[PDB]
Amino acid sequence: QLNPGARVKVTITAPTGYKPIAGQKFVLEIKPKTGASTIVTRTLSDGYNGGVII
Amino acid sequence: FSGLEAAIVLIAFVVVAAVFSYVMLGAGFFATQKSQEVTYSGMKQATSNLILDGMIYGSYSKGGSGLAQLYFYVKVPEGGETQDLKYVTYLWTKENKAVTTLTSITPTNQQLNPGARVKVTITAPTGYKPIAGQKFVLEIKPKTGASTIVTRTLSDGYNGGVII
Amino acid sequence: IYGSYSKGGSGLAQLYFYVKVPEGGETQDLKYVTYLWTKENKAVTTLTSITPTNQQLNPGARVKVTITAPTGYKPIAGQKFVLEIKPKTGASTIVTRTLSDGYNGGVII
Repeated sequence: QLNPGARVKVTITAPTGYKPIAGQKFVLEIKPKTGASTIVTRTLSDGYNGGVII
Repeated sequence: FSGLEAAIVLIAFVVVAAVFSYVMLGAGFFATQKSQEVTYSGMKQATSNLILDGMIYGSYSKGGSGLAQLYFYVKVPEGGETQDLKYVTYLWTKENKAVTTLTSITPTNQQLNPGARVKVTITAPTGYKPIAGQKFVLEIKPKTGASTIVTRTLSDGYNGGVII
Repeated sequence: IYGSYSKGGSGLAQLYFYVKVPEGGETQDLKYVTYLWTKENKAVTTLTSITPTNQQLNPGARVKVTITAPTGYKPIAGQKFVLEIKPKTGASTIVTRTLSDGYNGGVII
């Protein structure tokens, strides 16, 4: 659980077919129970040996 | 007239409010999360720029058709974003001919970390090999970045080598 | 913006310019992009003959668009032309150029 005004490191592993590669955009919809649902779309620069997604 | 029924409605006013509230937040996060993406891409658009580094050398043949190979280093600014040459396209011209995009490049498949360089080798297509005194242009078009152009004219002279 | 040009011909014939989408942009359909054209303050005519007539661009990609100016509108050296690029659902550009009086062809500076 998260008390309000706290954070946690979420770690996602993409399923076998869905692992995105450099230059391929992915979307992640975060759906808390009883709450507004976000979405964060990113596209890996074609580049990106890893690390921060700008 | 009883407030009992007013309650029935008061639910409805609250519920549609909560639903609108619910969606507007969702509409809003997406608004924000979109507003973030364009910004990240926006900086990435400017900073992903790629650059020709230093002189443009070339191989040349008198008995051949002309300038054949062309050598120019290409780099990324130290503060730049990493690149993929696979997606960089090299447009070419010989003396106000039409354009043809250019097929045969040595680093066909490699990446550049920002603040690094590579020796690009262009071979001009059959008709477009420039000869001494004929200007050529080379537009270097990194994916997602400012596109350069380097125009040169071979001095009428030039058995080969550095293009001044 | 590059172009093919002919002295003995009427003038600038083909025109070549790459068109792209920003990396953060939305994908596009060139089938629905319309290219409006002008030769030296003539009226407008929308432009029919384009090489990529039917293809899409993923955002953060490009394509070589090839315009042929209609019979009357082929510009000649020293004559300015405008090209308005109008993607469906998006901000519409315009690129005005004037061929230097000169220009046997090639790149339009």
